[PDB]
Amino acid sequence: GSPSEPIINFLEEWGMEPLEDYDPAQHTKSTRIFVNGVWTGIHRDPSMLVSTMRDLRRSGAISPEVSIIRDIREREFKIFTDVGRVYRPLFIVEDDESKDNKGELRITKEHIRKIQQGYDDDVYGWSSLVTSGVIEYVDGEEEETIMIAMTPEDLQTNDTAKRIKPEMSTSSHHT
Amino acid sequence: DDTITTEDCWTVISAFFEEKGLVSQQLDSFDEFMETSIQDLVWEEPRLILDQPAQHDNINKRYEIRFGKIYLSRPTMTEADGTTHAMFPQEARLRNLTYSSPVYLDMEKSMFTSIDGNKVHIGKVPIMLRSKFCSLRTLDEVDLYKMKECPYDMGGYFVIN
Amino acid sequence: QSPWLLRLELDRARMLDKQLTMNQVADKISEVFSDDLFVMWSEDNADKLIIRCRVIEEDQMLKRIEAHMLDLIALRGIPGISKVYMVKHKVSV
Amino acid sequence: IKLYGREDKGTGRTIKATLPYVKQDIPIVIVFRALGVVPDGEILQHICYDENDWQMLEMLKPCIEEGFVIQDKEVALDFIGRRGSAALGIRREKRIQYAKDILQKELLPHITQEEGFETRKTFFLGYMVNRLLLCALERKDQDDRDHFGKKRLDLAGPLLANLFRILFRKLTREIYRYMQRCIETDRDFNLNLAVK
Amino acid sequence: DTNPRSQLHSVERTFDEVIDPRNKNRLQSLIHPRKKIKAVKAWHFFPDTSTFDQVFHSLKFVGSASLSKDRPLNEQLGQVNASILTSLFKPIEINPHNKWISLYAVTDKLSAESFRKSFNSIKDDNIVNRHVIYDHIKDFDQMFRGHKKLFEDFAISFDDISDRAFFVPIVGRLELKKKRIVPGLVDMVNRTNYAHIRMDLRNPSTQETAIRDSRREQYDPVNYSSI
Amino acid sequence: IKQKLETQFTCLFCNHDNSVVCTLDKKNSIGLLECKKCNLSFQAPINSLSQPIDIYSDWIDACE
Amino acid sequence: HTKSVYDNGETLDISLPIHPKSHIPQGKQDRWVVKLPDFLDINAEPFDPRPFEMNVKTHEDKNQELLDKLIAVNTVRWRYAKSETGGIFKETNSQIIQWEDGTYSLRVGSEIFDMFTTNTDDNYLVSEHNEEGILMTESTLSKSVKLVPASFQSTTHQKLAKALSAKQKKESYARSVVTKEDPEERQRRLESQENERYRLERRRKQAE
Amino acid sequence: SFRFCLECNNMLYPKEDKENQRLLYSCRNCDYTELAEDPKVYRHELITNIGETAGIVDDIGQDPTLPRSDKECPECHSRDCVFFQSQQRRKDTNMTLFYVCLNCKKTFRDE
Amino acid sequence: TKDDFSPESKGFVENSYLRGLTPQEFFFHAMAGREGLIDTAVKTAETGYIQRRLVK
Ligand SMILES: [Zn+2]
Ligand SMILES: [Zn+2]
Ligand SMILES: [Zn+2]
Repeated sequence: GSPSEPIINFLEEWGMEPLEDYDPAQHTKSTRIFVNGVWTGIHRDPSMLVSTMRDLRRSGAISPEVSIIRDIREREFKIFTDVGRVYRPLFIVEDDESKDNKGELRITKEHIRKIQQGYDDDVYGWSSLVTSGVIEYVDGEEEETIMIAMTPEDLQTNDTAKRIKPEMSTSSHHT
Repeated sequence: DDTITTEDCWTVISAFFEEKGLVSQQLDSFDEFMETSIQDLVWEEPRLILDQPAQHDNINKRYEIRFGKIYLSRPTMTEADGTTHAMFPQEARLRNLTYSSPVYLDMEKSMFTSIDGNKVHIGKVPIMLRSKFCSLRTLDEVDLYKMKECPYDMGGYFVIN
Repeated sequence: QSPWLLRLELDRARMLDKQLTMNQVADKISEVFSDDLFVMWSEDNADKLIIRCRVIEEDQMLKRIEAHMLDLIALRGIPGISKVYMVKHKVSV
Repeated sequence: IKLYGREDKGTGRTIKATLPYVKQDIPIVIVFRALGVVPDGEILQHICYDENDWQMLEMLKPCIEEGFVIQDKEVALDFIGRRGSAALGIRREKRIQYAKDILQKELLPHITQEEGFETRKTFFLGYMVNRLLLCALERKDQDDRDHFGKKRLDLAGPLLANLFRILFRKLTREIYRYMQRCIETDRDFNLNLAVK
Repeated sequence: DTNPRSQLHSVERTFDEVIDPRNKNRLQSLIHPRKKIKAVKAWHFFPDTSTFDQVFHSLKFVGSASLSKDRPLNEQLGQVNASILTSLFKPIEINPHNKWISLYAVTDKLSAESFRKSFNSIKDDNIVNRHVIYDHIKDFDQMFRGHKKLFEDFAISFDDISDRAFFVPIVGRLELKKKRIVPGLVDMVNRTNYAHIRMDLRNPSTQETAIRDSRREQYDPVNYSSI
Repeated sequence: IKQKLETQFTCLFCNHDNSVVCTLDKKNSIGLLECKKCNLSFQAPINSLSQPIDIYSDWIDACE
Repeated sequence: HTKSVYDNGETLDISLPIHPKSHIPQGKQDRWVVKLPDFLDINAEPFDPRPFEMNVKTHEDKNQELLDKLIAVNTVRWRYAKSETGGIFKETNSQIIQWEDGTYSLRVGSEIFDMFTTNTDDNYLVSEHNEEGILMTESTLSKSVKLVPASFQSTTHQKLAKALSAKQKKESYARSVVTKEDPEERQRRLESQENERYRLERRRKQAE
Repeated sequence: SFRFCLECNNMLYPKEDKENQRLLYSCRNCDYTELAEDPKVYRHELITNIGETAGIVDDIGQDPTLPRSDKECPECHSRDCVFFQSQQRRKDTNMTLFYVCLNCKKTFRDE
Repeated sequence: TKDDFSPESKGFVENSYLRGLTPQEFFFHAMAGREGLIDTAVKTAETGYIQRRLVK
């Protein structure tokens, strides 16, 4: 459980407009913004907002167990700080197109060496990995909007005893 | 950089289990409860009010009491002879006691009148073992052995009777 | 009569699939409704198969008549038999 | 928010809304007017978000026809107040005040609790009716009850919090009863005796 | 940087680094941190001295009360119209339960244009007696929301010749919705408002001017303090 | 069609309880309250959504 | 044909006093309403360095002090600047920057905040005349403007993120204490005293 | 589509003049009456195809869970596209695909 | 990915027990086994009631 007041402050800081200033005829393309199931406002550039919220959560500014969900099909953007949500951790793949590291894990051998040592080269544990943006938590509701590789070998594109992996040929490319 | 092997993934998982353990959810929930939830529940309805428009010279008297801070202590055991001493879970297991701690609440009384207070013991709350309010949280490996507690025991439970 | 008009567009493909004639539907409507409703029907060769109707505040009355017509006009078949399948049976004779 | 009427049965497909401390269901237009938005066009503005969708407008038409009898905010609140399960014989102004209370509080409490903040409640009501229509018009599947992201787990914390809330309310009632009994004797109680 | 001297030094550093809007080279030197786009034009940000004495409220119409939606009303008042820009609002409250707003406007285009031109050109001490008659149009139901902080909202007006931007405080927000008058209360309705209101333009009295200057003395004491 | 229902309302003239009967006719849009002891009759118009509580509240408003 | 309700023709001869304006809008009576963010404050008062230095407040809570420092350094201010010719001029620390795309940005010092403009219809600004109980319109509010930080690397955004992250980290309401005796001792001793005085009162009442 | 009253914002019900023989939209809450342009009072679709392609958004190309094809765009002839099936979820719904280009963002079929 | 009707996406296990299942196949196989256990433990009571009524 986490308080929702900083979330509302961040949303209002980044261009969210309240309900009293909302006209459904004018806003035929805006995204409804929900916080803990409460419709609090609207926004017209949801991509920048979700990128900013996710970057803030990955940096430790927002608590790691806060849910950030973007429903593109329904034009909704939901945030949950409720208590009782079951989550699990996952590695983060660098999805920025403008970056050179696109399609590769953010965690490197430097992180593994720091974890083995136990301290940073100017305590380094699991929380240090979580607040460095190489690992993050996702719950069941946020899992519906992400694309997960099963193994790190899956990130890069005739024996009778070895098991056979899915081809996944329906898509020309996978991000 | 260099690629990430399966052994690196197991190193990361070892870091996870070194930080969290296997019963972290129970202890974290109980610590949240004891730290904030009791105070918030007390402050939900912080004011009892009694009024009496006495006419027996009309004097409208309001009597009201406020609830203040919550004070907690480490669990204690009170014997029949009247003495008290710190309790540990092994003694509670052996003597069929309850591992619980007293809760104190500040009550402030005011006497409002218009013509026209210290710590009170409110009960004992059972303590979850190896939590922030348990006696075994601090004890190191040697005193844990001296207290007849198993170092492999993880906590996350209560001792009632 | 009334100025209100009621025309309904029927799917040509499913009407031909069921092997039905527009005159048959017209006679069914005429029988169930006597002379209370005047009925006209476009011929077979029409680009869109249509059949109009005219009554002889009545907009809601026409709406109820249209709903009743859509609901319980039975063209042909045994009531209760929703679907029929053809099956082959191997019999020893 | 129930949607009465079966397909091709029951004449109109009216939408009635169940309200707390109200004995019988209420059409959506009447409660919408009671919140303080009378014109039917603005009710449709709140509910629907794309005017070209004639099917949802057609499905809302029976509700508009049923609610046309009420045309003012105050009569709508009074109609709320008659069925509010309160003591029989309450006066009209007190009925309207009771409706205002049961409308401000206990109607979507998670949104807000203060006065003059019912715009968000009207927008949320429009959202709920929109979701109901979207599911009713076969545009979306019904919600998965067994979806695990819609579930929550209560650990030791919340369970002990609920239990402690009940027990503390009992203790407070005992303190109240003892105080009422003691004020008869008119003594400067130590207050360490009321608490059990 | 918790030192008060450090905070003061930061304040003077921010004050000294203001770019002159006429300095085109320094304006082009400034670059957007993210967009990487050069600057074109600049304006100074200043408060307004002559308007702090008055009280400003942001007035908005909610729902069907939109003037554009009401086509016959818009056609009657003109398809920016000076009648809209010179309209009058008269809040009258019979009781706490019943409340509404009275709207008045100038039907004639010439009279409204003359009044607007006279009002927007007040820079001297000579005002012509423009006896303008305002006609009632419609009434709306009102609600008011107050701002906890003084400068919660502020409207910005520009001035290209001086390269400045003047902002004014907003005290509260007023929302209006269309009100259907009950047929059983038209008798009392006819006794509340008026069919016409005449506005006379006169020079402000010396005492009222002194009171307004005393009110403005909180903001600007160099040019308005009494001696 | 007139509908006669026994109600648990209280008459304000005789003070006897459980002696109030509501008679509403939806065809003519009228509603009649009769006291089984006082024999008084109260008439008020009714709508399509009318219920006996509506006529009872109308009688209460008329009485005061 | 909705007939006009009011036809009495009664008229009030009310005259309003109006003051000259320091500035007049040109070409359009348009103004932009701007919501005030939490990290930005307006100080209409002239900047006085000595009272500003003498009124700096220090709190134990680091988050509150950091928020006060950020809002103080980011506050829009103005002061009198003595010209080299002997005259006095108004000087401000805030500017408006327009980029090539046509967007506008509010600049205070080195900080730049972007503006997002949303068109609003039937929104006007009025002036309240409480002494006469009427509202006089001023101009039209065509656009609503929201202020957004330019980038992550801006110091204001980093300070806000730090303050909001560390604000919710501090949470400790219950205070520990040490029990030296039985907590039920007070209850039983006061029950004994109450029973004793009950017996004494009963004896006195039987003796009265 | 149905129109609303221009003076009190209620629904404009159709009405017929006996003497004039004209279709007029009239508000029952006032005396306002406006002349109808078309005689199409009501239309009911027993079998409908609306909502099949109406469920389209302009940001659907940013969804990472959608499959990506190399079908040719009819407008700008791009080499990347994102496809999906029908948004309508009845039992009779077809399994045809709707392709969305990553430049013009229009919805087109393969037939 | 969304709208995938391939055999591996909807629960076809192409490996043998000797070869070893992949995690997706493992989860789908566990779903099927759970179905089997629920079906047995639910139909037992209905069968017992039918048998009792037949005997009586
Ligand atoms: Zn009687
Ligand atoms: Zn109308
Ligand atoms: Zn294209």
